[PDB]
Amino acid sequence: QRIRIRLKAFDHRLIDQATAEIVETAKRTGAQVRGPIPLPTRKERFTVLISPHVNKDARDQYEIRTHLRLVDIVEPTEKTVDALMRLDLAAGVDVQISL
Amino acid sequence: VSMRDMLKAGVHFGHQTRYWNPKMKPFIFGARNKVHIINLEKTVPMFNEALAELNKIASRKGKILFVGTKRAASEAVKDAALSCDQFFVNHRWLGGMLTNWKTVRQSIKRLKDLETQSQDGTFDKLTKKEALMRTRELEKLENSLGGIKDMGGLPDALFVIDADHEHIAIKEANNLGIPVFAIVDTNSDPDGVDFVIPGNDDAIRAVTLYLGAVAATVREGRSQ
Amino acid sequence: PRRRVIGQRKILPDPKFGSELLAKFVNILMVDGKKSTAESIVYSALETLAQRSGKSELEAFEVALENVRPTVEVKSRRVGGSTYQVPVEVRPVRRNALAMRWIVEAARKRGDKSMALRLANELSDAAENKGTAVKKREDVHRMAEANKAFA
Amino acid sequence: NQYYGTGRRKSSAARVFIKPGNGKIVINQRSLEQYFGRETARMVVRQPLELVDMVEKLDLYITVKGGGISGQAGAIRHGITRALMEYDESLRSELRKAGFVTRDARQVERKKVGLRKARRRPQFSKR
Amino acid sequence: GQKVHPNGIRLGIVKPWNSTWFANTKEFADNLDSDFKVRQYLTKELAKASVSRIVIERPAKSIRVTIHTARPGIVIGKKGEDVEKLRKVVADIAGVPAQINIAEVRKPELDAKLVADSITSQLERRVMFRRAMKRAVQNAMRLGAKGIKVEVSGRLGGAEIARTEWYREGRVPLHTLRADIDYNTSEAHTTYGVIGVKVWIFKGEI
RNA sequence: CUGCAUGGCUGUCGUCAGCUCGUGUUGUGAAAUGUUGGGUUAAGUCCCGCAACGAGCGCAACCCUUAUCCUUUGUUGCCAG
Repeated sequence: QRIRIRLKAFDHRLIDQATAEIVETAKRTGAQVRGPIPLPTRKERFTVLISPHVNKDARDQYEIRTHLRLVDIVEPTEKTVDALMRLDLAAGVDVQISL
Repeated sequence: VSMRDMLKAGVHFGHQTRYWNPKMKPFIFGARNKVHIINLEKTVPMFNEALAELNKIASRKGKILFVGTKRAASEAVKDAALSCDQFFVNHRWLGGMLTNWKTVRQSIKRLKDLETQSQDGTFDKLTKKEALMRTRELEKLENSLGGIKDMGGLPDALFVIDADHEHIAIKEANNLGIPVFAIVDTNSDPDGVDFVIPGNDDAIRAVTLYLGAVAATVREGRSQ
Repeated sequence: PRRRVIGQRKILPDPKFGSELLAKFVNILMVDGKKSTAESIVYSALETLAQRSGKSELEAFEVALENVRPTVEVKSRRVGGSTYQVPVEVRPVRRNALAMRWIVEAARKRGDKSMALRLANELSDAAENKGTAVKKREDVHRMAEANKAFA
Repeated sequence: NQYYGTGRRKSSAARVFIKPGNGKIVINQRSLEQYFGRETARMVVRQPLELVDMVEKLDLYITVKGGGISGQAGAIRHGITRALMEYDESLRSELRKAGFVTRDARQVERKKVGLRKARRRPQFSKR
Repeated sequence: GQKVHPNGIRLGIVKPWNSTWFANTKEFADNLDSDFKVRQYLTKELAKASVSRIVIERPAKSIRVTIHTARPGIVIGKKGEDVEKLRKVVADIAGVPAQINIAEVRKPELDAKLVADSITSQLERRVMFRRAMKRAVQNAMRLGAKGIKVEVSGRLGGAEIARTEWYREGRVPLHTLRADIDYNTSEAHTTYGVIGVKVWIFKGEI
C-alpha cells in the first residue's frame, strides 16, 4: 500500500532537515515519494503577568510553534524499509508512521 | 619645477589686493586688475628648496602628511598622497589629530575594527539598520581618517595646501616641532611655515602642479 | 498637527449619483459603520424630497445646503489671561461640512417618525432657509459680527 | 486558454478567469445579483469594466473565499484587473490611474495587552 | 527601567535552547518537571565541578544530559565512576533510561555562568566586591571578549543600606539581536543576606 | 513581622532623547569644551558651523508578523482543461 510518516517538531530548520534525510534516503533507495508537504503550523500562545504582584498590564507574550511535515512513500521496497528504519534522526523530532 | 612650467598653471595668480596679508610683500611681483601677482622668481628656488628637504626627510624613512581639505582639490591630494606611499588629510581636519593623537588614535583603531569586521569578519547578518548604521560610522571615519589610518605615529613633516584654510594643522605642527611645507597664497600668514612656498592655493591646475611635483620627489627620495 | 501637516483622504463618490459631496453626507449621517443602512436613509430622504418638491435631486440638495453654509465663524483664543473670541473667515471645503453636519444633527433632534422623513423635512426647511440648521448658521454670524472688532 | 488574475483583500481571496464573449459573471457557481445583495458592491466588480470596456465582449468566471462582503468584492475587483492586464498589459496605465492595480494592504490591527482593543484605551480616572 | 532577559530575547536568533526535546501537552508538564529535578540534582552534586550549563534532550523513550563543565575530570571521576553513579540516579529521577554527555568549557572566564558563580563563591569567601568584579572583567578582556559587564546588588561588604554596582569594559550592545551576548546569574548567600550577581559578555555579532 | 536590612521580578517619567569616556584644549580650582550655534529629523537623526579629534551605551539596523512576486512540496488543502 503506502507508508506515510508525519513529522512534527518545534524547530523548522531542524524539521525539514529530518524530512530531507528521509526523502533523499527514499529517493536513493529507489522508493517513489510524494512530498514533503508543509502541513499547517499549530502555534499555541501564552500570556503571563510579568510582575510578582499587581501591575496587570505588564505581561510577556510567548508562543510555541509546532511544525508539521507529511512524508508519503509510494512503494515500500524492503531495502527502502530498512534504509529508513534505522536512520538516525534529530532527537527533538517526533516521528509518526501510518500503515 | 620651472618658472615657465609654473606660469602656465597660473601659480602666479593670487588673491585680490584687498585681501592681502602685508607680511607677503617680498613675494609679490606687483598687481594687475586689482589682483596680486606673486613673484615666480621667488617661488621656484623656494619651492625647489622645499622639495630638497622633503627628499632628504623621505630618504630617512620619513613620514609625510599631505594636508589639503578644499572640496575642489580633496581628491587630487589623495591620489597625490597615495602615489608616494604616504598619508593624508583630505576632509575637515579634526582639531587635535596631532596634539591629542593618543585620543584620536583610538578612532583609528575603531576604523580598522570596522572595515576588517565588515569584510573578513564580514557580518552581512545585521538587523538591517546596522548595515547602513555601521557603514554610516565607517563612511564618516573613512573621510576623516582614511589617509592617516596607517600612519602609526606622529609625522616627520607636513605638506599643506593653503596655510590660512589649514591654520589649525599648521599650528599643531608648530607646537610639536614638526616642519611645515605649505603653499602660502598672498592672503595668508607665512609665519607658521618653515619653508614657505608662495603661489595660488585654489586652482586645481596649480594645486596639482605642486602636489604632482611633491609626490614625485618623495618617490625619488624613496627609490634611493 | 504640531509639526506634521497632512492632505485629506479623498473618499469615493456616492454610488448612486457619483457625487463625492453626498459621500461626505452619507458618512456624516452614518453611525456604527452601517454604511449600507446610512445611504438607504439618505436616498429615501432625497427621494422623498425629490419626488414631491420639484425634483432636481442634486440641485434640491444644493438649494438647502446653500442656506446652511456659513461664511464666517469664531475661533476661541487665550491671550493675556483673557479668552478673546476671534472671528475667522472659514474655507469652502469645511463650509460644506458644517452645512451638512448641522443638517444631519437637526434631523435626529426632530419629532418625525423616521430619520428619512426627518432628514427630508430638514432639507426642505433648510431649502426654505428656516428650521434649526439655518438657525445654527445665524447664531454663528451673530456671534461673529459681535466680535468683528477683533478681526 | 483562460486568462487569469488572483485578487485578495482583508482575509479574502478571489480567483478570476477571463474568456471572450458576453457580459456574464458567475461567482461561486452563483450569479452576480444572487451572490451580492448589495447593489453598490455589484458596481465595484463592474468597475474594471468601465475604463476597460466590456459590454458583451468577455466572460469573467470567478470564485472567492475569506473576509466579508466588501472584502470579497474588493478582492474580485483586484483580480479582474490583473486578468485584464494579463490579456494586454497596455491597459494598465488606465488601471493604475483608477487605483485598481494596488493591493490594499490595510489589515485589521491586533488587540494589544492593557488596551481595550487595538487602540481603544481603558478609561482613565484621575482620582 | 526594566531590561529584557538577554538570553531569552535571543532564543532562536543566536542563542540555543537548553531543553530541546519535543512533547505533546499530555506529558509536557511532566517532562518539564523531570527536567527540573535532574538539573537540580546534578547542580548540587557537581557544585564544585564548575558546571556552567545543562542541556537536556529526550529521544524516543530516553533522556540524555549534556553537562557543560570547565572541570570534566571531576565530573567523570576515576575511570567513569562518577559519570556512572550520576547516570543511575538520573535514570531514577527521569523514569526512562539515561545517558550522560560531558562537554568541556574551554575558557570559563568567557562563560557568564562560571564568571557569576566565581564571584558568588568569592563573596562567600569574604573577598572585596570591587576586586572580584574587576578580576572578572580584566580576565574576560585579556582573553578576547569584545566587552563585559558584571553587576553586584544588595548589601555590598555587609553595608546596612543595600547598593548596586557594576563594572564595564569594552562593548555590550544589548539592543543588537545579532550580538552573541552570554548572560547569566548567581546569588551569594552571605551572613547579611543575599547578593545577586548578573554578568554579560559580548563575543561579536551574527 | 520588617519591601526602611535583601536577591529576583515589576510600575513609572518614557521608545522621551538622552547618558558617558580617551586624547586635546580652557580655568588656580570645583568644572568646561566635545554634547553652547544655524537648519532638519521619529530621534544627541542627519548636515553645515565649531578647540576639538574620536569613540562607547541608548536612536536606527539585525528579529517576529503583514502587503506583491519567484522557486520547492502537493495531503487531510486545491479543481483551470
